[PDB]
Amino acid sequence: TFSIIDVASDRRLFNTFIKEWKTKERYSLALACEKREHDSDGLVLIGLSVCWGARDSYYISLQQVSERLGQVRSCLSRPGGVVVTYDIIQVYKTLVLSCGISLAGNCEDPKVACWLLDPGSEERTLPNMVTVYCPEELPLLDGLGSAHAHCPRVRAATKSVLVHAVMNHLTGLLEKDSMLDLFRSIEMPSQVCLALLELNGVGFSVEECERQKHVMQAKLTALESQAYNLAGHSFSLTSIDDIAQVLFLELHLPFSTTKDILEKLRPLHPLPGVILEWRRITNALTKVVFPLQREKQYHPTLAMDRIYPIAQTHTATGRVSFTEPNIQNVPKDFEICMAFSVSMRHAFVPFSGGMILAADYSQLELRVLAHLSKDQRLLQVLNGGADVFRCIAAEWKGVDPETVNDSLRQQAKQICYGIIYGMGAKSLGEQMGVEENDAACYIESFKARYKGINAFLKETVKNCIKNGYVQTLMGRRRYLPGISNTNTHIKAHAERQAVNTTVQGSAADIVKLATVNIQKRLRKTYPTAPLSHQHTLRGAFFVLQLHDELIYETREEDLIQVAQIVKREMESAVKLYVKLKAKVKVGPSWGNLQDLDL
DNA sequence: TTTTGGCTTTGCCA
Ligand SMILES: Nc1ncnc2c1ncn2[C@H]1CC[C@@H](COP(=O)(O)OP(=O)(O)OP(=O)(O)O)O1
Ligand SMILES: [Mg+2]
Repeated sequence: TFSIIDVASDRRLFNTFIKEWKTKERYSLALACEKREHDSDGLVLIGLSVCWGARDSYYISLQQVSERLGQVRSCLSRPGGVVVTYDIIQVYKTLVLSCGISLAGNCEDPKVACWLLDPGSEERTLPNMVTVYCPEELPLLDGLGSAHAHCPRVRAATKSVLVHAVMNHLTGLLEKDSMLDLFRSIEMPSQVCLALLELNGVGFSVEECERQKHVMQAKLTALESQAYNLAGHSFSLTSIDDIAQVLFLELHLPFSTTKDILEKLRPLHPLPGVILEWRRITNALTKVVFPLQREKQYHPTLAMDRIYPIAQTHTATGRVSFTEPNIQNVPKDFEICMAFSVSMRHAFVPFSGGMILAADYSQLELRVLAHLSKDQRLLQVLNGGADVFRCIAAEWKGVDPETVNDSLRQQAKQICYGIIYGMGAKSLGEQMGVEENDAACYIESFKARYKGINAFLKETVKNCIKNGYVQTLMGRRRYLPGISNTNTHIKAHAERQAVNTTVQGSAADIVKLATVNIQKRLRKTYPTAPLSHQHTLRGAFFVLQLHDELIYETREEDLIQVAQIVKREMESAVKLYVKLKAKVKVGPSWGNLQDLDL
């Protein structure tokens, strides 16, 4: 009983369609687009299709317009008024870039619901959903175009009807899992915030990147000249096999030539040191500067180059990642003798007259573990301002806690997180530099010093065995069917994944809730500012996320007002038995952030 | 096959 009604055919018909559209609590939306590239509301975007149920879809044609566009803008922007769209980020971005309509209100997406049902599953397309969840609409799939031809109006109407049908079985599957309130309050606003982040982009100064690239090229020239001096012949260094032959075959001994093995050989003859330096710098050149120099787009209104990341937001533990040129993977500051500090994060500058504001959670997963495990000792350590990764390193090495190097603190952090996430005695011995027996004794002392952590690990494994899944703080469930396998290795891996999911998913939920709260409070504080840089410079813009940090671009007169809001919201996102401490750093660029005491 | 998450196996960010 599939029917299409062209409401944009009569003035009275359009008026009445608007009248009973504004009164609907839930509706599904789809867009019709032609074959174009980056949009127009009369050339690329053909129109919209709206469905309320019963296989009846209403199609609005934006072709040959101001009156109908205004009515559609009034209906879509704060009409319940829940709008259900497939790929909410794509739909939001397309609407904003084509007709300047921002989806204000409650949004829903069957992709997010399907991910909530099983985070470890594969990202299924809309027809793949119809075959599984709602197979009664299988005949309607004939009409969602093909590989060659597709009618935008018919495809849009069919997509709207299918999406409405799917988010009527998905909303019932999510109610029995108690994830419905979580879906409508945390995940969907997080998707809207990620869409705003993608629209904003992050500034990127080519002038700084050019200087950095010149420095790395000069360093490669110097390193190749030095290495050829040690060998006397001109051999290629990018091929691992080239190092494998001749080099380290008779000169040295352990061919699995990686970073870890040659690090132990670094105190010896400095040939491995040169190779490690060359490999690090070459990897940086290949994977950071070159990919980032081609994906930049010149924003004319801001008169600057920006990078627009693409959020992935379909992960096992709820962590939010990006696509191919991942800005989150940019290496931090390192040193080159040449000394020169290669700050690759210094190339990400804000607009003309702003500062980068990054707020970071202090030991977020440690505090989540303290709250979950009710461990008194670690909880009382994380309420007095003493750095856990510094005191642990001081006790392990014997030095004073205030005289601990940053490199030593990172090692203590790695050791602590590994032992929490089930790192074996052999791995701890190989990493911390002691024998296996001493590493096992250290693990035993760690578990007998924090009585709550061991009990939490055991109880989490037992509950994963009992229920077959692990539930985070907000209620997100990850299914691990390998927790009852007869294979010891797979069972241990499932146990480690259970603990890691239980902690990391809770941390990610806290981060997402903090992001949503910050966006709401910023909108409340600055109601006359653009939502993003593609809408029309008061407030902040949320240009990046580092799975624990929230980087914002804000003006000179708004730095303090935005920092206070961000810190307060990060602290008050959730109430736990531990204190959520977040530190705010403001600077002229991402790589030049200085702590902002406040 | 014995910290894990993301991207690409090994190294960089979480
Ligand atoms: N090796 C590891 N294994 C497991 N989880 C890890 C990890 N390294 C980091 N994480 C997780 C845990 C936390 C999350 C943030 O990563 P940060 O390195 O920034 O740790 P943070 O506690 O914030 O250290 P601080 O900022 O006080 O120096 O990444
Ligand atoms: Mg942190």
